[PDB]
Amino acid sequence: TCPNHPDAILVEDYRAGDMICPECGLVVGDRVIDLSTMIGKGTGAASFDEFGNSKYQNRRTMSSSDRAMMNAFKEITTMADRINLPRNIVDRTNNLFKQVYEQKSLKGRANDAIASACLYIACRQEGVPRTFKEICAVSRISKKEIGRCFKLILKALETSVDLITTGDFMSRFCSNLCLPKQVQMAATHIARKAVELDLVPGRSPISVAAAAIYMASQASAEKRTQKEIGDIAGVADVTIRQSYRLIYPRAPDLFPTDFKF
Amino acid sequence: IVTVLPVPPLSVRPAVVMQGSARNQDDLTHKLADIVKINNQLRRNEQNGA
Amino acid sequence: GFTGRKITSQIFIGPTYYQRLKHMVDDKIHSRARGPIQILNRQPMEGR
RNA sequence: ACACCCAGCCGC
Ligand SMILES: [Zn+2]
Repeated sequence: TCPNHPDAILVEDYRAGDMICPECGLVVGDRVIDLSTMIGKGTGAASFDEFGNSKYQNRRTMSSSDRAMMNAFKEITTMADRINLPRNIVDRTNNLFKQVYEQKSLKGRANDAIASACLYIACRQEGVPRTFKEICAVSRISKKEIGRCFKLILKALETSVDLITTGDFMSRFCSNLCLPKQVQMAATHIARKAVELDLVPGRSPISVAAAAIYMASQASAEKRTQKEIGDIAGVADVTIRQSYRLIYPRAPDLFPTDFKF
Repeated sequence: IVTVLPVPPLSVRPAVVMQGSARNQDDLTHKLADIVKINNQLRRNEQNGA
Repeated sequence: GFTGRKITSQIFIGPTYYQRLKHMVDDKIHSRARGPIQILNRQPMEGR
């Protein structure tokens, strides 16, 4: 906006305090620059009525939709703190919840269902997915409702999510089972080889992941029982035996180069 | 006795920065929003008839 | 040290422990010439 | 890139 120089950008000098031209040094503009309330408790007793009650208190109207969003965010925070999620996933969950709530398509379902569905979406989109059963453990909602709500969120908000692979769950399962790094690497190699070689058509990745856990567990000094595997994975012991008896042939090929048998 | 409340201009109660997209307002702006809300509520409730 | 002459007052000299404090002068020197101003009143801002 | 609040510290 420099005179005598049409179409000239002005360098803003936050130290010298001016707006300055890189052809002639003129200055345009002499200097540079740079909803509610709460009513608390009364201090003096002069505000109290004959029955007390202080006569002056916060009405806290703040619309209905803002109240719904605030309760939903409280539910998201107290849900994600239980499995100890980092706050980036919480903020992404809040972003998805606000987009869904302003999309105005899922009024017919409990806000808590949309909340846990957005938690699942945000856990998926960071490359650290949780299982549906892990979300169901820290939520008051059945697996059917969260599945249907997840199906409606992906249909409505028009986004694509990456398909889960077995290797994402391996670190959480081994670490929560307190297994060392060699067990981690061996189990991940077993899971990825079993996926790629095609022993398991249409099997869920959670079952073969826990099967790889059982592989790496029943080959070293430390050993884990079927019940512990089902406790940490959520898959039933029958499903572990199904995956065991179907993965057991061609065992040395699935193992890595060295494991110290 | 006041019957009209003079709202101060944006120079008296300007908006401050933070990271940027906040554009936080002065405390006078927030209280005046509250004043306008309560005054509008009273003005409608005068003929709504509580 | 300048003229090489003896000082006719025998100076008390010796080792003594000294400490360098946090307050260096390059962290305190400060000057202004029509710099930035505040929003609320258009006075100069506070502090180095 | 702020604005309050708090703390610590400097000279007299
Ligand atoms: Zn110019």
